[PDB]
Amino acid sequence: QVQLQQSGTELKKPGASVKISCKATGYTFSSYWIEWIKQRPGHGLEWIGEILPEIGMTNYNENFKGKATFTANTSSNTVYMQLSSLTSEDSAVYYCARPYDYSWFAYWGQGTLVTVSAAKTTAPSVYPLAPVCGDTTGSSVTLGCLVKGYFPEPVTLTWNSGSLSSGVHTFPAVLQSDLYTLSSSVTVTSSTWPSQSITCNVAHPASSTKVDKKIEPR
Amino acid sequence: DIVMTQSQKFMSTSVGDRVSVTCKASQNVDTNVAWYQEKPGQSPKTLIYSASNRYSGVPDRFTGSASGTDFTLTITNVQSEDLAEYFCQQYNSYPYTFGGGTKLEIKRADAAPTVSIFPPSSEQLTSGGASVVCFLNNFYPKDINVKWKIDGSERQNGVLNSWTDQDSKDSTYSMSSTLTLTKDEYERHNSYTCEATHKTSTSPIVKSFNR
Amino acid sequence: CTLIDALLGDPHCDGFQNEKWDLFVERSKAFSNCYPYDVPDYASLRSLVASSGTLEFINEGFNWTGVTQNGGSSACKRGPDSGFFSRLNWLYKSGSTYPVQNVTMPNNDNSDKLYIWGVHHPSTDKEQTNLYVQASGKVTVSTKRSQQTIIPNVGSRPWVRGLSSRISIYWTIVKPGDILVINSNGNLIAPRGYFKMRTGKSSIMRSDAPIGT
Amino acid sequence: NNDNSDKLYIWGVHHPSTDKEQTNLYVQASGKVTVSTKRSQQTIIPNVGSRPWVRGLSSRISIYWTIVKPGDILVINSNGNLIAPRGYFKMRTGKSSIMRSDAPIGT
Ligand SMILES: *[C@@H]1O[C@H](CO)[C@@H](O[C@@H]2O[C@H](CO)[C@@H](O[C@@H]3O[C@H](CO[C@H]4O[C@H](CO)[C@@H](O)[C@H](O)[C@@H]4O)[C@@H](O)[C@H](O[C@H]4O[C@H](CO)[C@@H](O)[C@H](O)[C@@H]4O)[C@@H]3O)[C@H](O)[C@H]2NC(C)=O)[C@H](O)[C@H]1NC(C)=O
Ligand SMILES: *[C@@H]1O[C@H](CO)[C@@H](O[C@@H]2O[C@H](CO)[C@@H](O[C@@H]3O[C@H](CO[C@H]4O[C@H](CO)[C@@H](O)[C@H](O)[C@@H]4O)[C@@H](O)[C@H](O[C@H]4O[C@H](CO)[C@@H](O)[C@H](O)[C@@H]4O)[C@@H]3O)[C@H](O)[C@H]2NC(C)=O)[C@H](O)[C@H]1NC(C)=O
Ligand SMILES: *[C@@H]1O[C@H](CO)[C@@H](O[C@@H]2O[C@H](CO)[C@@H](O)[C@H](O)[C@H]2NC(C)=O)[C@H](O)[C@H]1NC(C)=O
Ligand SMILES: *[C@@H]1O[C@H](CO)[C@@H](O)[C@H](O)[C@H]1NC(C)=O
Repeated sequence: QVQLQQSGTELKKPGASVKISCKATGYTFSSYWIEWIKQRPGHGLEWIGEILPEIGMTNYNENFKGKATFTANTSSNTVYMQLSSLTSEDSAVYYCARPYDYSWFAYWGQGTLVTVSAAKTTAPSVYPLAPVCGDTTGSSVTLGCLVKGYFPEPVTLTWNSGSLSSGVHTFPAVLQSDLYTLSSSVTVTSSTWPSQSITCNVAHPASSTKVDKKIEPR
Repeated sequence: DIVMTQSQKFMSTSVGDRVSVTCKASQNVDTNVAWYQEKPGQSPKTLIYSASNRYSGVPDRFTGSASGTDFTLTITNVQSEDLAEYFCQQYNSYPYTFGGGTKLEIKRADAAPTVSIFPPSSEQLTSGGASVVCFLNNFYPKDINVKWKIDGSERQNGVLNSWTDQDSKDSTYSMSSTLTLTKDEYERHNSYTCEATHKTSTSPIVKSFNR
Repeated sequence: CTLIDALLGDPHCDGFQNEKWDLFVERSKAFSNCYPYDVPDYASLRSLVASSGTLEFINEGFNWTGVTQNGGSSACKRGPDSGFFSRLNWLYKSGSTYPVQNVTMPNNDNSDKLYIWGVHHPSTDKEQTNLYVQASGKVTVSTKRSQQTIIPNVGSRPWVRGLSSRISIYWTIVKPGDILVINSNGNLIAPRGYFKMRTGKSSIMRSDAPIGT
Repeated sequence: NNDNSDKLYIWGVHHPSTDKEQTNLYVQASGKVTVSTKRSQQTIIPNVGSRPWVRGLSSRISIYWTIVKPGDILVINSNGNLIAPRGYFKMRTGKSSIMRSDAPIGT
């Protein structure tokens, strides 16, 4: 099945440069353009340009000339985009996409987040929130997870490694004093807790941190 | 450049009902226009091409149309999984341009904000801070108010509020309110409370705990 | 540099732009660093340019419509980045279309114009469509009394400097009072202007003999 | 060509008499043959149509050649109508030539 695998999240100081990769699998690599799209949180979707891999022909949006450079490795079936002279304006999510054949877009990548600031990487503190000292106020019980004081985005938070999905509410991160904070709640049946094991899994790759916190009763 | 104008930043509809998003090219794109659906946190997915054509695997609910420079994405029988942002693209000529995006929003029956309060954990107090967390879950409409009370006294200092995209299953907003303080200050008082005033009850829904 | 590469504008030859000679000396060590190509009747192009004795190039804007210009490749690298023959303009699709291309260049001047143009032969049909939309391209370059129609042909050729595809080079001479007309539904490698033609004592020789004062 | 000398390849393209004949043989309605080396190429398009009856056939074969120097490579590309080479003829230089004569040879 056709798959476009992009590279990991990136954090970069202003004025530096970054190379994002898009690895194409499941179709003949040379038979299709590769497209690059930028997404900033208030600007929607901007088209960066395209590159046709075999002959390395690059076509850029007039607005990105000099900012962005595409290249292709035909042996590794990979297309690279390089962004230079980075500013905060270039902080966004970057997608690579493959046309159905020559024009409109069919397949997209999972996205690469690029953040630009002079700031230092800070690992989050992860805290269990077990319900208040007391007894069941009903048929279910709600537990939670606090992920505090980190930078940059993103962090990724699951419960029981994904075995709990429904009834999980993860809240968008709020930024306060140049540090991000998010929390998550998971509601389960009075049966399933404390009697079974509830754990929240927080990962923050830019910090090289991964933790699991079981919620213990108070 | 060609501008693709989606004038609706937000659309309101109800499940099972019909909804239309408009996109207007600023000069002739012919019929080459595609519609993509971006759900929260996922990558864009392809809905329509040639302005009228259903991409494979796409439900029959979604239909594109075009008249002149006017393009319309119509969903009939809106489901709850249809909560997302909708982009249109002219692939007619370079540079490829996109529409602003239209976020589809749902209206459902009023629902009560299930409330839960949480006291500071141990690891955090050993760290020197303390954060009282209050979850207000699965309510509607979005408009809500949460008030923090310490020993029965209102407190606005140090509150942090986060609202979520409208839920894709039950179509209800939820929000997390964290209340942060210093360790010594949290030990300086006893009662901690949060009150949620909403449309669903004439009087506040009060959850609270004591040391 | 060989004279033809200097003519076309292969990057490592760009020193030869607008050069003149009585005798052009081609060395055995010469080599081509750009998109792999061929010239039907290479000998004649080589002869007539050698005889004209000048590479002087005069630019002209052609009114091209709804196509991307200045296509390039990694096979022909100008500097760090991708490139192409300096005197040729590689036209391809804009978005979902490659509009048929119909353009005129009158010769109102006092002398003859030498136009160098080309046709692109892609390796695969995919490559054809990715570039030109239409599956079958075509190029007709003509004047009042003469014409050339080249049909590009998709297929594979020996790997050269990265590509299994090719460019075929052609020339058209336009006398004063005549008119150039270029017609393409794609695959056209377009001229950027003309080379001035002169008559005189100029010529070309193959030798490894050192030049000396 | 990894050898010490030049290779002479003789190949051909088949021109059928009717479209039926084209399809009966090659499937595709329009064939094509591209024979090439590093610095040169030939693309022949076969053409369906009738020609004078000769030895039973209104169809024809067109013969072409390609010479491949040592270090070069031959590449043959066809979607059909190709009359393919079986190998190469060795090329030599020397005093050889050809004459048209009805004169008897004698000792
Ligand atoms: C129709 O059929 C032809 C013939 O099979 C195909 O053309 C071949 O395409 C392949 C794939 O790219 C070519 O393979 C490449 O060859 C390059 C040329 O180097 C040659 O020269 C040196 C010196 O003599 C030799 O040592 C070497 O073996 C070659 O003879 C190599 O440089 C390439 O290597 C690069 O990539 C490989 C990974 O693939 C890396 O391991 C290397 O490090 C290096 O970076 C590569 O091997 C091959 O040359 C082509 N053959 C010819 C003669 O044209 C067409 O692809 C096919 N058409 C289709 C689309 O079906
Ligand atoms: C497009 O148009 C052309 C022209 O009409 C058609 O081509 C003709 O095809 C027919 C049918 O096969 C050919 O007819 C055959 O001619 C053979 C050639 O012999 C010639 O030479 C001798 C000596 O000069 C003459 O006496 C004789 O008349 C011929 O001129 C004959 O040998 C064939 O005869 C054999 O078959 C017949 C039965 O059909 C027997 O009676 C005989 O014994 C013998 O076994 C036959 O007559 C004709 O030659 C073609 N014309 C030419 C010049 O090409 C195409 O068919 C047509 N295309 C289509 C498909 O529409
Ligand atoms: C293109 O990708 C290929 C494959 O990943 C790279 O070739 C590799 O090079 C490294 C050392 O430079 C080796 O460790 C690998 O084993 C090589 N792979 C093989 C067998 O070819 C190549 O370096 C890449 N080139 C670019 C564009 O950076
Ligand atoms: C270029 O060609 C177009 C299409 O034929 C024509 O409309 C236009 O007038 C031309 N533009 C200029 C500036 O010559």
